[PDB]
Amino acid sequence: GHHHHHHEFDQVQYENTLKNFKIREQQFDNSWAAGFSMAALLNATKNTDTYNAHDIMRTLYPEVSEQDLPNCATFPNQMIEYGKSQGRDIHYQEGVPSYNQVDQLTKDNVGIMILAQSVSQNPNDPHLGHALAVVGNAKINDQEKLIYWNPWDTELSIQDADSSLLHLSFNRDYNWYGSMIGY
Amino acid sequence: GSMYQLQFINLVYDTTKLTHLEQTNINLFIGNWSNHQLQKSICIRHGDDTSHNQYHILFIDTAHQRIKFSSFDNEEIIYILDYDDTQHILMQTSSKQGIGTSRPIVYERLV
Repeated sequence: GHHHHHHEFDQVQYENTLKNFKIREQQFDNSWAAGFSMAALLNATKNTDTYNAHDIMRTLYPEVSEQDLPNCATFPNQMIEYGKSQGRDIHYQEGVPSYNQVDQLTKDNVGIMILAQSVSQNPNDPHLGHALAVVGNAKINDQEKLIYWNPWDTELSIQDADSSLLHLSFNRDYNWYGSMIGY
Repeated sequence: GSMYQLQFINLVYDTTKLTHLEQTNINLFIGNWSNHQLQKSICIRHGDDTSHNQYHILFIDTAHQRIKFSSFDNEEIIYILDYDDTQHILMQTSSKQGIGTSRPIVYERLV
């Protein structure tokens, strides 16, 4: 159980989010995170609603059965090639983008996809990769923040701009190790 | 009025090679479990060298009450099971080499 509450005491002094961004679909039992993220970013920057995770994934995996498609994840090179195919000059940048860079990209209506990886605790403990969407940035209580969307969710999330540690829903932690910029 | 899909999960591990905490941890997941929205159900058992629907344990995570495993016939899919309470566990999938992990899916006890 969990309820929504008010957050009266925060002081949002500045907020800058990607024009036209809207959560339209949610990721459940599939590995299509990158497709969810790219779909939301391209829907925002192209100002449309025609992109969706399933159709992106199908384009990336044209020969996979419908039954096996949910289990297909995305390689970095597919994220780049797919973006290019939609008229976006995608570039990878290692690490967390600065607040100032996010602010500039967002005002320029350029989308950023987060590439995240969990932290292994043993050689037999395989780290897991995930993909998310940057939505923009804000100054809240005098602190610089980035705003992002985990496909698992129906709401947005807030990240300290000076941290790579993403505290996702269901108490899962991933590190933001780089970004695909250009959507 | 509608059928579910049932995935049989026969975990193979040498009870002999585990700490007691590890054993308690794995045992949390043995049982029959369902998700009503997906109409999916899982039947998790400790199998053996001779079972079908065999799955290999990759890691037992006692700190988070969790196990990671893969099917003998597809190493590119990693399953992650987390324990919530005696009536609920969470199953997530991910790929071995790619980027993208599923939402944890709630399965509640049945049978």
